[PDB]
Amino acid sequence: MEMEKEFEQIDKSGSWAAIYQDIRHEASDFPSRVAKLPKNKNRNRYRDVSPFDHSRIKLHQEDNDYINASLIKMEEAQRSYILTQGPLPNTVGHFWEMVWEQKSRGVVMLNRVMEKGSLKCAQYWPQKEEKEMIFEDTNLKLTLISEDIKSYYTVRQLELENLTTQETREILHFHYTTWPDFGVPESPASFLNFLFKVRESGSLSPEHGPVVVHCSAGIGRSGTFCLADTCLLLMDKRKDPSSVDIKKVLLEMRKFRMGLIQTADQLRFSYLAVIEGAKFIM
Ligand SMILES: CCNC(=O)Oc1ccc(-c2csnn2)cc1
Repeated sequence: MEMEKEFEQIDKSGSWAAIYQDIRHEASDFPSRVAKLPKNKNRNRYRDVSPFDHSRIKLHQEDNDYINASLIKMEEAQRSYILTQGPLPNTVGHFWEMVWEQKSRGVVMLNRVMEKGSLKCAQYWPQKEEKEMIFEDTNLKLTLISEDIKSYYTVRQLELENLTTQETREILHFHYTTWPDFGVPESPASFLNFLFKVRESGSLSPEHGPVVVHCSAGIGRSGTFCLADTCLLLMDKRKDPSSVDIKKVLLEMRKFRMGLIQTADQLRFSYLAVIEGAKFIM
């Protein structure tokens, strides 16, 4: 069923809450035993948001390989994403170890460091060129190269150095700075514009490791970003763009990380984004 007609039918019937609970009921339940070990308590931001064992990213170290991060592998779309929590004071070094080890080109940040008067993630990148950051626990150096501030997003060029080998790489930081503290954006216009700058950059392409995507918990805004990107790519690839079922794509993604899309408004917004996205190429 053409999702735009499906959309108007759910709006006129006011049934977003019912559709969203049906997704919650059908979603996969896999173990997260490593996340719950007592040694990992200060590596989790939220007690109820954990990576599954089967899809978790492992750090390359014998001491403790754990990070709150998941590999979402979309077979038909030929896209992979790493979805992770906003880094904590004691996991900023782990975060950058993961970017290095997975060969990522891009980091996508969908939150502000402070929202609703509380800290949603650590200040994990340098704010000035001449004040670089050293992560002693993982042996990495991070330098700000340039910053481009726009009305709805900021792009940063960063240099990550593995101090063990003196190898360096360029990382691109895509920071969506205008998601409102409550609810979802009135239009998906700027969020859809933001996605195409990340793509534009090469950060989502198969010559690189998977993009790292985060918000505060790494399931709500982060889930909206990957769901919109995958649905748009499938509508390009297939003979019948109307065969793309957003609810079925979301349940496929929930095989790899729990809780993706946190509210009926984020669902409605995700539908809105693809519908309005499919339409702008016409
Ligand atoms: C209000 C919508 N228009 C807008 O602001 O920007 C864009 C940019 C790109 C796409 C796209 C290409 S392939 N799937 N979606 C959609 C919208």
